[PDB]
Amino acid sequence: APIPVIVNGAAGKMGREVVKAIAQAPDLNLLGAIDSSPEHQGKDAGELAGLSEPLEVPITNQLEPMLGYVAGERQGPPGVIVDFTHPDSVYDNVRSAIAYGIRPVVGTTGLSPAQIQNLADFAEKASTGCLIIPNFSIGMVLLQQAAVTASQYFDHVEIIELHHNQKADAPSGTAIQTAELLAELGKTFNSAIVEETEKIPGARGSLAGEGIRIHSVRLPGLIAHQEVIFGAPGQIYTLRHDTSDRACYMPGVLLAIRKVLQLKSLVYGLEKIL
Ligand SMILES: [Mg+2]
Repeated sequence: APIPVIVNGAAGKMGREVVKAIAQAPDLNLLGAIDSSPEHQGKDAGELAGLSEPLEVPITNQLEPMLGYVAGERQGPPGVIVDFTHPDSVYDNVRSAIAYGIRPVVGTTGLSPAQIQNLADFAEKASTGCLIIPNFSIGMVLLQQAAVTASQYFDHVEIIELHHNQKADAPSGTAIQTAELLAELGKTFNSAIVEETEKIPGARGSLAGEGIRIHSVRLPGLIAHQEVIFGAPGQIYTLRHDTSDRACYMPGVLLAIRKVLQLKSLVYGLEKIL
């Protein structure tokens, strides 16, 4: 009895992909594809995202009809909506799904902490599960969980993060998220056993909460990589995540879709279901 899944933002880039992966997944069944683009309207969702025989689903553009349709007891699992929609509409699409009882799986792009607070409230009151997901890559999130665990027994830790050299911001978003997570415990790391001298400014990286250091490397040849290094006497423990090309959200997306069924309220971060 596979899961019935709506994909909002269906004709979009990540959207097209997710449609593809749901087709390949037997325990997941696409009931409906939605997009704003008038140019993509009639087409079949499967065919459109590039595969062989077209499914039986056209790329319509009205949400509630499809929601109501889904929340009509299928006899199988509760229904899921995966959103990949422009920032404008994300809050309202999500809220609209929650209202109908349909579980949202959606990234944080387009959503402010205050809005998430509000969606949290709608979900608790609705007792409808919802996943807000800052990072979709499994490896990153296992790394994050593993680091959080380890931080309770190690007092010393540094983060090294390496990206392609076209990348403007430093440190990256993810290295900082990872630092917040570690620092949420209210434990201070890296307490000095010596007064340091910076012979050259910048050598020790940036300071990011509860004494944690982040170092940022930029070179061509890299894509996205992150390494967390925990130290103790006689001992080093290193968690690394490397990205090979930028289409590895998928297992996370599908994992979100499966795991949200277990939820009666909103959860921030995938590292919490895992
Ligand atoms: Mg980033």
